[PDB]
Amino acid sequence: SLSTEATAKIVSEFGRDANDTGSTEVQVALLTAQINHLQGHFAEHKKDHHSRRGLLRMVSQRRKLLDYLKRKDVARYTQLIERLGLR
Amino acid sequence: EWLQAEIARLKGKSIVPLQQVKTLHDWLDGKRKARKSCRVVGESRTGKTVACDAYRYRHKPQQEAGRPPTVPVVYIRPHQKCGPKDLFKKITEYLKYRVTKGTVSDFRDRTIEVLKGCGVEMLIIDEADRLKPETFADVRDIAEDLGIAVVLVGTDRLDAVIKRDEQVLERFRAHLRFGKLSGEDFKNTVEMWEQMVLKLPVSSNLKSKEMLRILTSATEGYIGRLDEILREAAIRSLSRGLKKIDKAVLQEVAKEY
RNA sequence: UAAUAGCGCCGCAAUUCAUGCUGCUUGCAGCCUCUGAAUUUUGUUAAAUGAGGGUUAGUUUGACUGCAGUCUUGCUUUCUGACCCUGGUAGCUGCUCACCCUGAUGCUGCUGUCAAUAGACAGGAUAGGUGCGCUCCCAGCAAUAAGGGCGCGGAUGUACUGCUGUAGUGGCUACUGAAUCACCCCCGAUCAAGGGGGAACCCGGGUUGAAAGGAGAAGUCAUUUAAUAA
Ligand SMILES: Nc1ncnc2c1ncn2[C@@H]1O[C@H](COP(=O)(O)OP(=O)(O)OP(=O)(O)O)[C@@H](O)[C@H]1O
Ligand SMILES: [Mg+2]
Repeated sequence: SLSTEATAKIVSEFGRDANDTGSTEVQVALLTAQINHLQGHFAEHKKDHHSRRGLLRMVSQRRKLLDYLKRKDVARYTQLIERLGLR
Repeated sequence: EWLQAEIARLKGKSIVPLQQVKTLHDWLDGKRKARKSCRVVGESRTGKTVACDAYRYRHKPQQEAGRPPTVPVVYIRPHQKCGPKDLFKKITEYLKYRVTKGTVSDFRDRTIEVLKGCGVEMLIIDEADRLKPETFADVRDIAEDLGIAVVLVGTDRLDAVIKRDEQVLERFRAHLRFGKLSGEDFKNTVEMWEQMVLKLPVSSNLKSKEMLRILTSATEGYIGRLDEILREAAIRSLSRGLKKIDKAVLQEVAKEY
């Protein structure tokens, strides 16, 4: 999981305000940060079954948050997809 | 304090090797190998219960490699108005097997089941007349249908109960009677209590003609009364700084009877 | 302190016969001294089973020819013995937790010493409960079965381990500590390799625990853990 400094850094950049402790922008971005650190270890440690359970959960949460945001506000959804480099 | 130790040692029971105890032990040993049931009778203070307990320590449980214990002699004393369940409870518990809840038939089967297998040869029953009249069917069952000598023990009241049923009287017809002390036997016994039981710092001459008048009237030949009169006198005397019993403290004790 | 009960095994004891034991009537009589089936009993310095994790191209179960003589190979597995350990730091990574109640196929349970902090040191497979074990039971913990209660902030168009977080417990990779044995000791080789020196016993030769094999591919089933979903 992320360092304390790394969470504070991510929440301050994707949060709409410093007090925006849990917007979808924040949650999706944090998940994207974790997933980007976990694919670099899981491509090397191919025998590490316990980490594939962690990855498949963490990707599936990201998708639910994104589907919710898409219907809620397509402009927020489009910007968030850009800022995270997703397709 | 030294007196404290003597007062605390004189209240405590001990067993003396009297000819009446020797006689029973040999008589029971005949009946044990012969596997014949019988009874022991005699007046209340002749020391029947002690002679039997003393006999149980002649026959501790026996064991060898590959064998469960034989428990040759069993001893019990029933509660008042003893039903069949209460008898079976006391046999089972003397063998130290756990007793659960059950109907009387579960206890009966459980009892046969531990008087077999665990080998028993003899069952000794103090105060047999606490048994309810029907339980004797269960005593007879044990004795005929297992290789067990049953030994009833009790006073002249027991026979007054037994005479009420032919079926029992006949299984248990053979008997031994305990009696009272007299003449030379009473005199010789007083010297054993003086020297084995009391063990006071100097001789009290309790076998002397003056002392044996006091003891004979006070005890009437019961070993019980002789034991408890002589201890009470030894106890009281020691408290007065006396290294012996004396005629006056012995008469102080006897006068309470 | 506690663990009473339930369930599965292990013998011990009968009781009933036979697949057994004596006969000849080759099918009956007879019993339980054996060897075995069935029921029921038991928990007795009875007897018998008895899963803490690891270690040898180990030994014996082999082929051929008339039980004697030749040749012999180190494959894949199941036991019995014996010995060793109860681990080390260097990264990566999963899960779990605001705080409470219920407490799950949940975790933990040995001896001795010092602390009596939660942990070190030295022993060790006897290691909570019984003859031996469990998903059962007792004791402590319980966030990491699950359900319910519910505080303040973020979001609030159905999404929300999504906040209150530095520890707990795992996974994986690299190096490393001990045993690398089959009667012990010593020097080596692991796609190969053996050799040298002793102790004990039997009648200068043997002995110094046994046993099994028809192999591959593919589909399918049952339970059992994770993930997703309605
Ligand atoms: N061997 C002995 N040694 C010492 N005292 C004995 C002995 N035998 C009997 N006694 C005396 O008897 C006592 C034992 O109990 P006691 O004889 O009074 O009861 P009991 O006769 O068994 O009773 P009951 O007949 O009513 O069942 C002892 O305390 C003692 O005084
Ligand atoms: Mg009595």
